[PDB]
Amino acid sequence: TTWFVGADWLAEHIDDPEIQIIDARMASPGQEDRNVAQEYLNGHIPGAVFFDIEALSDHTSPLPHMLPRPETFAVAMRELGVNQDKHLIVYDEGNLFSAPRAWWMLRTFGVEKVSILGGGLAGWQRDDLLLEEGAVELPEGEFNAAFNPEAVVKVTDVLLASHENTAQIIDARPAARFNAEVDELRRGHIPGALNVPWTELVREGELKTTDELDAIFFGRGVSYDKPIIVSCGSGVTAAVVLLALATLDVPNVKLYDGAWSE
Repeated sequence: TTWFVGADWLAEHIDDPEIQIIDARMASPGQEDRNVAQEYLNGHIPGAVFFDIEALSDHTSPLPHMLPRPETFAVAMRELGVNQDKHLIVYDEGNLFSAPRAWWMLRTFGVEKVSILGGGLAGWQRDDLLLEEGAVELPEGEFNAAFNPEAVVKVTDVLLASHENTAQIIDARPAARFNAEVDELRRGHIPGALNVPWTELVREGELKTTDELDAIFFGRGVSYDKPIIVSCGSGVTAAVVLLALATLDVPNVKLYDGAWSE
């Protein structure tokens, strides 16, 4: 199974009404030197509305990029004019750093069909398709509160897993960050956590090949025999490991949104 779509196809459907494009680009933290929103205005796919993962996080939380309430989301999604019942196509810069997160929230919050644009934006320009400028203003889109609990685990449920190694806990952070201590656990990671740098599943704006993934996981100490939980640390890359496993058809993979009440 593949969750991506090529530019060639997206272009041949740029006008298709059952489709809607979502620009999910965003800066990596430690880069408040960027203005992702602006960039969007300066250039973006035609029809794409800005999905600001940053301004969609629960700000109440001490921890970053926390999932928002199902209603706070439904508001945002409605102003932003996104329609919960169309086939959504998500995309980011081309680094596949945040499209997975966006894709995941949209499904976690009730959108049945959601795909990611292969190669993201950079792949789009490479195919020499033009951009569109300025803010997009569509009407309010149909989108009411919905939520799929089976997508997330609690701090509690992760406590068990980690305790009796009943579920494998994966860390998407990059090696160099897995053992330092610059985020807030053992050496910065959950006890028993297996490190799987998301970057190793990415090949220019999209996931490697089934086999390439199958191998990366195997050589990282991951079996498909017990369940997998992926925790969020690098802020948002976690979703990439999720997507990569979903592509391998692994079932019930859950995202550990971080340690916060409820």
